[PDB]
Amino acid sequence: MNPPPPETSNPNKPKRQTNQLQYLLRVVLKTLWKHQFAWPFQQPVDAVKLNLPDYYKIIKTPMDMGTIKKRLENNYYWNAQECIQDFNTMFTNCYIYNKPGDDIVLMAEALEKLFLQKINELPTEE
Amino acid sequence: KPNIINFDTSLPTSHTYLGADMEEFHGRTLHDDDSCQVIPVLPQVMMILIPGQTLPLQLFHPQEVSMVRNLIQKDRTFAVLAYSNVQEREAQFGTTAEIYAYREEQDFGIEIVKVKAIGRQRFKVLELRTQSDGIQQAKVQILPECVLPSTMSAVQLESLNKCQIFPSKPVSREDQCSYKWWQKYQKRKFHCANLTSWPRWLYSLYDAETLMDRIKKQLREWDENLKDDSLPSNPIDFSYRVAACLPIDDVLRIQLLKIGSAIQRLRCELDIMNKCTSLCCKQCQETEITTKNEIFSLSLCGPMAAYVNPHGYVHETLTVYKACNLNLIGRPSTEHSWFPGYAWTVAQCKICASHIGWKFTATKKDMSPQKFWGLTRSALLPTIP
Amino acid sequence: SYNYVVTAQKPTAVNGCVTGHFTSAEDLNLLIAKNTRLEIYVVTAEGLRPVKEVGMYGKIAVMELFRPKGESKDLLFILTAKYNACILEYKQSGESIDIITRAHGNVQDRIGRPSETGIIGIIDPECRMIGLRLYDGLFKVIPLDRDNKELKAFNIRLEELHVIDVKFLYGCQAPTICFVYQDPQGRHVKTYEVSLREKEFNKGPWKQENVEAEASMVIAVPEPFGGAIIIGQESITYHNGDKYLAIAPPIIKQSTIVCHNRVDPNGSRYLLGDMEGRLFMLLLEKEEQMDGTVTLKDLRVELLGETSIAECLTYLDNGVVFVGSRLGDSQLVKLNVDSNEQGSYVVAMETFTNLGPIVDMCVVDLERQGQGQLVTCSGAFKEGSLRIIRNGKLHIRTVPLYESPRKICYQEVSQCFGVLSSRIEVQDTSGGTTALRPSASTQALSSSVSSSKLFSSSTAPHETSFGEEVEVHNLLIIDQHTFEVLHAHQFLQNEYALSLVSCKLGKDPNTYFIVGTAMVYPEEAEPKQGRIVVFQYSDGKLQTVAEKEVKGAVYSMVEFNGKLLASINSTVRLYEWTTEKELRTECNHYNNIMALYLKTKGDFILVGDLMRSVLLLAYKPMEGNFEEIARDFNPNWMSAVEILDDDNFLGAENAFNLFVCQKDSAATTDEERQHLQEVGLFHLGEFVNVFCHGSLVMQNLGETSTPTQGSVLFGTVNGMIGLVTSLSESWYNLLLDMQNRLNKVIKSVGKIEHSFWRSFHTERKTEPATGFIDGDLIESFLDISRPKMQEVVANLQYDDGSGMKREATADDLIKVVEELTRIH
Ligand SMILES: Cc1sc2c(c1C)[C@H](c1ccc(Cl)cc1)N[C@@H](CC(=O)NCCCCCCCCC(=O)N[C@@H](C)C(=O)N[C@H]1CCC(=O)NC1=O)c1nnc(C)n1-2
Ligand SMILES: [Zn+2]
Repeated sequence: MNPPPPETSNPNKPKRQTNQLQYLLRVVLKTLWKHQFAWPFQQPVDAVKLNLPDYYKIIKTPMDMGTIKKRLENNYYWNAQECIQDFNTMFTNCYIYNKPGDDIVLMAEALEKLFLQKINELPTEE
Repeated sequence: KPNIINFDTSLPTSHTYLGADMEEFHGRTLHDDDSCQVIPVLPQVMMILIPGQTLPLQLFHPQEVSMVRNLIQKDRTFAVLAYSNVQEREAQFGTTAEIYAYREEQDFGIEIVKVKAIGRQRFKVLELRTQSDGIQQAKVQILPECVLPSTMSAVQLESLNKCQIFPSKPVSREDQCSYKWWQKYQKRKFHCANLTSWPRWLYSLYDAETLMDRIKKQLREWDENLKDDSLPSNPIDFSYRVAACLPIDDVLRIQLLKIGSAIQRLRCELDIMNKCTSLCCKQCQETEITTKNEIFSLSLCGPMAAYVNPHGYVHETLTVYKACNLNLIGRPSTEHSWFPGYAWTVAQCKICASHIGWKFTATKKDMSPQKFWGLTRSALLPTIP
Repeated sequence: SYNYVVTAQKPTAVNGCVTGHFTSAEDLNLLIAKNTRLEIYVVTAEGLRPVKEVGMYGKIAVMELFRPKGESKDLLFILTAKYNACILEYKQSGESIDIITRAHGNVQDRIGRPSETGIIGIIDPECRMIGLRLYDGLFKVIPLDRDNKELKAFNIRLEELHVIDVKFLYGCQAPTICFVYQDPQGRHVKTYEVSLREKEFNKGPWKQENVEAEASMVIAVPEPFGGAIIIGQESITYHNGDKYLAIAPPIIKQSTIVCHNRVDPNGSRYLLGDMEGRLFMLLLEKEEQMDGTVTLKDLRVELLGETSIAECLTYLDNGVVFVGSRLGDSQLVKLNVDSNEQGSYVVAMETFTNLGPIVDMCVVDLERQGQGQLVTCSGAFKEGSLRIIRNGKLHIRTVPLYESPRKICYQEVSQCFGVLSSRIEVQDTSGGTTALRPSASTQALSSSVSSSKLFSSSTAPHETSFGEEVEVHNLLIIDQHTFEVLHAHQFLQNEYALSLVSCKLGKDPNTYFIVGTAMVYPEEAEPKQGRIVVFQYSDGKLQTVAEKEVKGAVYSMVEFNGKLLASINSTVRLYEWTTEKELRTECNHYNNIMALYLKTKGDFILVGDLMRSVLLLAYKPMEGNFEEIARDFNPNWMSAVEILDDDNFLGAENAFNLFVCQKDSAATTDEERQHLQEVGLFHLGEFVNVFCHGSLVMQNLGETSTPTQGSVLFGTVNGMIGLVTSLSESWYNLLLDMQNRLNKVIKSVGKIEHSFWRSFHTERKTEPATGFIDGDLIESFLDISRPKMQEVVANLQYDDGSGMKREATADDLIKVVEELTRIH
């Protein structure tokens, strides 16, 4: 119940600032941020006020685009796959908790399609 | 009930949120009375369309988009089944809906169709067949709508025919202009009641104009700000408009749809209006939200109308000044706003945590309605003892 | 179901009357229209001599006399309610009299809504066309030539859609009309010029002017003066283009003038009649301007006296005036130069009986023989009375009441009648207790007043003003021998009496009068209070036994096997008469309609409303509750309903129609068994008010094996009384064939087809008649010649065996028709 998302700027873990990481920091992140739908997925879900006393039970790891942008700006990620996986779990931890057809679920799916078309053009290996 | 509304009550009629460059049509088609026709029915729709009422739609499934595209060319009309007899596809009556707006988008490679349609003639469901494509083409018989002459048109004396044209009604709505005028109107119109076995007030109880006047009186008593301008003058359109705005359950709406006479519909609406008390949460069944006195109209289509969410789901929203036992969840948003100029949070029953409706708060400081609520029809239970 | 409908009394009300030279060039005739009957008289010094009476297949709406150039006598133009038009001529060949149709046609529009001020028909003074106004926004013109034998007409569009009255003007070189219409700015008078070549309106001779807001009548003054006279609520005005004259006499302010007639051929004098029986004279004064031209100097009105409430007026000759009335008896009056002791210039000469309107009736046997008698509630206002009809022709005895009778019932033990009456009183000064004239309720032997206090805190807003009219309802006890009012009981203020019944309830050996009322207030629309009162009449004094206050209006009450069945608002309730002489509710049934009509036979209850919603209920004895058996909801206007048999029901519908519903209990599914099937349609032509079981013939003997079963009598607004009886299939088929072959030799006046006349008609749909046999057409079979009989009965087969009696001889059908004629 109410654990903070993965800590920003893991000091022990080494970091490389690659062009793929900068693409993630700007074109993916900002475009996802400025969306009419990405307004719930941008602050750590608060189940106490939204009053959903079980999410943290069904959800093992909580996270949001806010904390992931913070982790992207403060040196955290050694590579990109970590960040893509983190966003994928951010999608999954909603499809699994809510039921098919609902509204949050129908919103995310749109975000996930946007994300996929965005990241299929990630930079060549550098 | 502030003191004035400075909001253009003609704005929540065009549905600006849906789009702007709508492809409009003009051709109006009514087939006939008492014939049998086969017409497609849109799935996923759970509502009863009263004639004259508008219906916005957003469609995503390929079959619905394809059949709407085909229907645009042929006749531009489909069927909206009542679907109210239980919920297991039991249908007896329905309403014909005609499309007058159409546009298509591309989105993420998925075709999206936005359609605004209006209600039309009623029918009865005779036989229903299901097609492999998905469209449940059905055989229906168009119910006839009939007007009746005056009750005295048969017993009236010929010498008093020249006295059947009354002077213009006074415009200063007040005593000695309403009471006296209506008394003289009753005395002069039903003078030939002495030639029959029934009194004058009995015949006035079946007079269309008197019934419309009483309904207008009660509507203005609920909505003081509402003026006698938007309401139609024809009995049929007036009856349909009144029916399409009463916060009632589904059975009463079905029974009003079954009626084929304007006078009978007006009398039934008067009875229902005299009976309505308040509304309660559907799931909790006891939590009371708001009363009929708080119902007010921000649109020229009445206090109640149908809008479409950003995802395709259609909600019938009732505008009220205040709401109780509601908790708001989320941050005020100003996109796909149904009332241009306001923002919408999401409201949910404070007990069962079920969605009742939204709270629309004004952005500009100089707007007389600063906060008004919206309540979904299929989330409230009419609390009539 | 097969039914036979015949008339016993022809309609007596008068809706039109004209004068002229119809029968001969040197004879003065009076023509009177009575719904479907037309009567022709010759005016003599002694009085009126009947000459000819004919029947038409329709209700006469327009009747005018005109003389086209080249004719030696007037022609008659007639238009019926179904828009059948004709031109008729009178021919006398030796001693035989016939009426020839010189032109006929149906002037109807396939699309259009009927106008609000009714049907208007006018004729050009020079006989050049006929102007009709049937629908709003159109004016129909029929050229009057010798070749227009089909009465072909064309329509001219009118930009004014609220025409009140319209007339043709005298002295115009081209056909000119003058009319009054209403627009949002008020009422104006215009004028047009009708062109028969280009078929359109031209600019009129005068200029549009403003008139009084209550102007309703237009009178076309003859040639010497010219112009038109407009009569309003408080003023009379004369327009002649440039000349103008207006007077506002105070005499004509009390009541609205509704009819007029011209006395002098030059327009010097006119007769005016209002809605209260007053008769006025309007005089036109002439002056000469030493140029040979005569101009109108002034106008003046004078009160002549009082007559019956007039529908039409006609000055005959020598000061004799015919007064045609719909609510009372017609009259012949005499105008004297001098006045009597009361200043009245009118003197009654003759009176003609009128039974209409009939609002209630009952069948009794006063002489205790096998022959019944019919007692009806007739007339209205000061012309109301009681009429006793015997089958002795019919012998009618009149008992004037000077009130409006509403209900009537008979109590054999007390040897008296119970009548619900109503009189109009005006609110003068302190209180509204001023009576217009002495009435039966006021002039009674004994009297009593309701002293109930059940509703003392009732609404009663006291919104009363000076001169306001209030209705007072009374219960009158009338002796059955002398027909004198023995007792008059007055109900509470603002109380309306609706129903009356006489019956015995429970184990009580006494007979009671039971009345159901309703408290009515001007500001409320639907009553919320009511009362049921039990009266006992003994020793010559009326006494109240018990009273029960209900929460609605008691529209109907029926005795139900020793119990009282009452209709309160939209609820049917059953009561019991306990040993404490009270009423105790047993069961209630809640419907969705107002139970205006309540009939009972055995254990079945028929419930109906004003919108033709028929509901059938049954009583469950072991359970003590009601159940619904069948229903039939079809929107229309219904006037009355009756129970013919255990499964057949008869009702009167809108547009003067009759219908019969049937219940089929042999249906397989419960849905087919729960619906009523229409099995009879018929266009009667009259507005039925009341149905009742009974007969006027010596049915006590009853002979043996009557061809007809049952007997039902009904009374109409026009004073017509008819009879309905049931038939068998064989007789129905034979009579249908007889009607079909009879409508090929009878010459109808106006050449109207019988099937069109009897077709079930309404403004939505028209359907041919079914299940009804027209008894008048069958009875007309005896009045034709023997060769016509032989032609009619040619190749008809009937009867039991013997090769269907070969071909039916005319004598067989003669005997059959004579047997049928004995039922009334
Ligand atoms: C801060 C966070 S984090 C977060 C949510 C939040 C508020 C959410 C959550 C739920 C729903 C939304 Cl939409 C957003 C966020 N719920 C949780 C799960 C949860 O408690 N579910 C319970 C749903 C209760 C009723 C919800 C339907 C209401 C329909 C609705 O209002 N639909 C919109 C499109 C609509 O009708 N608009 C109208 C308004 C009038 C107008 O003018 N225009 C329109 O079209 C959630 N799941 N994962 C995450 C991330 N969250
Ligand atoms: Zn709840």
